[PDB]
Amino acid sequence: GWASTADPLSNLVLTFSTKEDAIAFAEKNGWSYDVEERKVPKPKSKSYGANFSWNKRTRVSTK
Amino acid sequence: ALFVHRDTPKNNPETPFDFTPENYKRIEAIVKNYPEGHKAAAVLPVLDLAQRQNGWLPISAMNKVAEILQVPPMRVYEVATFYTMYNRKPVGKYHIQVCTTTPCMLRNSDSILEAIQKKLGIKVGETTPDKLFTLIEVECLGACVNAPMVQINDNYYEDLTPKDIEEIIDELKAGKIPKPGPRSGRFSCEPAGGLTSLTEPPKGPGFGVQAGL
Amino acid sequence: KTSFGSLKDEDRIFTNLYGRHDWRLKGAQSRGDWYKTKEILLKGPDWILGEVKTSGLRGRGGAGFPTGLKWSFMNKPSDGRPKYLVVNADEGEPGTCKDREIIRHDPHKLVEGCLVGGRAMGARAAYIYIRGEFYNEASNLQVAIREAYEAGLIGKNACGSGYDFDVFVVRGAGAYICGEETALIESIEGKQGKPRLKPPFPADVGVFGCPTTVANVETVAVSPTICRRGGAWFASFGRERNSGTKLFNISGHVNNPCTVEEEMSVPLKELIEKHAGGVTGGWDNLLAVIPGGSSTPLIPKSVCETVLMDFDALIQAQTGLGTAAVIVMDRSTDIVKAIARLIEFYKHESCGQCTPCREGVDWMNKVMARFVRGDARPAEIDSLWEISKQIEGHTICALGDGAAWPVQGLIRHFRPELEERMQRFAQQHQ
Ligand SMILES: NC(=O)C1=CN([C@@H]2O[C@H](COP(=O)(O)OP(=O)(O)OC[C@H]3O[C@@H](n4cnc5c(N)ncnc54)[C@H](O)[C@@H]3O)[C@@H](O)[C@H]2O)C=CC1
Ligand SMILES: Cc1cc2nc3c(=O)[nH]c(=O)nc-3n(C[C@H](O)[C@H](O)[C@H](O)COP(=O)(O)O)c2cc1C
Ligand code: SF4
Ligand code: FES
Repeated sequence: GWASTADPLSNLVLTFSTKEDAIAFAEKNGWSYDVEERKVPKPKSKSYGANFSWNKRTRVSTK
Repeated sequence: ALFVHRDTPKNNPETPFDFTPENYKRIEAIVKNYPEGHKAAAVLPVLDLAQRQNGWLPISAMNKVAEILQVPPMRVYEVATFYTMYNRKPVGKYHIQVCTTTPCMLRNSDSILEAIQKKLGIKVGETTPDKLFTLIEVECLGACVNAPMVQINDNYYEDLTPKDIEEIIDELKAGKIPKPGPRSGRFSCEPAGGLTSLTEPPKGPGFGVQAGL
Repeated sequence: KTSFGSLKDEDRIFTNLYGRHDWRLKGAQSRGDWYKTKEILLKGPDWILGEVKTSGLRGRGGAGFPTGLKWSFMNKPSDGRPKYLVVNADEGEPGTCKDREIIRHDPHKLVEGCLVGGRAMGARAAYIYIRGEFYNEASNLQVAIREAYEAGLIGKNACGSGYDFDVFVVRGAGAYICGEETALIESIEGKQGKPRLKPPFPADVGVFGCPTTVANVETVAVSPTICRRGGAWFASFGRERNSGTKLFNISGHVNNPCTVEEEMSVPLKELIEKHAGGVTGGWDNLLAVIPGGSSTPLIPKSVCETVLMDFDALIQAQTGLGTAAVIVMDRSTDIVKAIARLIEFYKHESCGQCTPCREGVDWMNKVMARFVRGDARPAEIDSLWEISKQIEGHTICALGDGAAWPVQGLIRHFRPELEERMQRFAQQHQ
């Protein structure tokens, strides 16, 4: 019961610096491609004093 | 010395416990003592009050304090486990605490301890068969200039000798409450060999007040 | 002035320190308390802070911050939130019991200091955090506060001023780390006594989120005498930037351990030989002196002879003044055992929030136990020093520095004794 496979391209992972060269390489070899945009996290607003508020719900219960 | 509770027959959440109405009035005064919206600040004193109703804290005063103050019970657990004042095990009627920090260890608190084991026959953290005394070892209690010193319940006994603390033990065994003060020739904190200062009379009001006050 | 010490009895602020007079209102007012306090409340917070700044009074908690700047940090308009003044009376530091005598014998001076400090920064009310084990002192303070409330001194229209004031007492639960101002603020709010990070400073965000100023007992009780006697009178004592009078607790292997008021720049040897009776076995029987309790490193006899007990000279002597608690060890003391007991006290009293103290204090306890048993190598010792350098300066609060300092002082001043002990153990047992 080893993992017997038939796909020769099952372990092909390529690394590109940005999106445009990856798209150019995908269309250069005729491979139909699906492209997903990168998801940059939103820069949060972290405040240490918010745990010690006076009239807000952000008062922590334990520390 | 454990920080996890196991469901014992003596100490269970189903153990009957309730505040007395005078304790409820004191609890309401403590609640009114604090600003509105911050009743959790009354977690520390009110739970202390519960100890003064029992002498030890089972896990029913924790849930009760959570119930009146509308706080989660785990905050009450954190408060009762972080501090060493709360007796989470059933201690005796008299709670002897001997200080053994460096200003007290320098003035031979070990003789006082060895007197306690040689008189009562229990180890540190061990209880008497009649559950009258419990001996534990504590840190500094702020009586360093009166070293050596012990405390019992809320009373301080300072400048003690092994014979003196043995006599204190016999007087407690008779039921009488001793005098919570230093037992040497000094009264509170003055030098034993006379007064170094403060022998002149106080000068009263208006001594050298600045002009234009 | 050149030679200091020998404070006059009429210039001692804390009269009835030994409990030789009445501690109630009648005994308090017959010694000079509560005199012209209405004029103090009327003259303005700016005038009160100017009189504090002229006195040169520094923080008596143990850090020596200037009290004028810290009290002037609150001179800002209100932002819809109240302001609070909290008086620290935890007294968990070994060697120091001066504030216990202040509370037990002169509570009305503390109450007047609370009122003057609360008016000085526009504080709505005052809280006093007392130790849980100080039940009788707390009861005496409650009696004094009740007698002040009943006489119209504080409460609605406090002292006939129109500025109301409330004084509260909150009892602790037996923790040394609760003496730190941010851990004290957290412990008032019902949370565990774990310190916060600065910023936000307590002057901006403190207890209940309101602006909060935390001050020591004696630096509060001195303030009415500062405001009545004058700035120049309080600034005359001691050297420059070290002005005032201090309560010194002398204890250890001394004939008469005591608490005595003195001028700031008194020499250590003169203070011991005058107000305490000297070290047992003579002055040459002295081995080591801890100048201000557990938060400062010890000093040997070669430097203790000509040292001055203020902030700057003791800082120059690679130690700290701290709480002004002179612990004395003579030549018949295993000082390795004393430092081991001190480190074990720090191990039993540590809040455990931030990891360098939480791990390194127990590491130091194990190393000190091995040193006491002598089961150690010389090359370990310098490593221990490096461990201290990984605690000092990487902690949330200053308990880590107060744990690293006595071990550093012990190593620096008594390394040959440690090497002799480990060499003797290696020679004997192997
Ligand atoms: N009195 C006692 O029983 C004990 C005293 N200590 C002493 O306590 C000291 C450590 O405590 P800390 O007060 O944290 O020392 P220190 O580093 O913080 O600061 C002194 C005071 O100045 C204030 N401060 C400084 N810069 C400020 C700024 N920019 N804005 C607002 N406030 C500012 C702090 O809030 C604090 O109240 C040590 O010197 C130690 O020896 C230690 C143990 C026990
Ligand atoms: C671990 C630790 C414990 C402290 N314990 C006390 C204490 O028991 N009493 C006290 O007045 N200050 C204590 N302090 C100092 C306080 O942080 C602060 O300096 C004091 O409340 C007021 O300082 P001040 O004299 O400048 O007003 C402690 C500091 C630390 C780091
Ligand atoms: S240094 Fe120790 S006592 Fe201070 S905050 Fe960190 S863990 Fe707590
Ligand atoms: S060292 Fe024992 S009371 Fe302080």
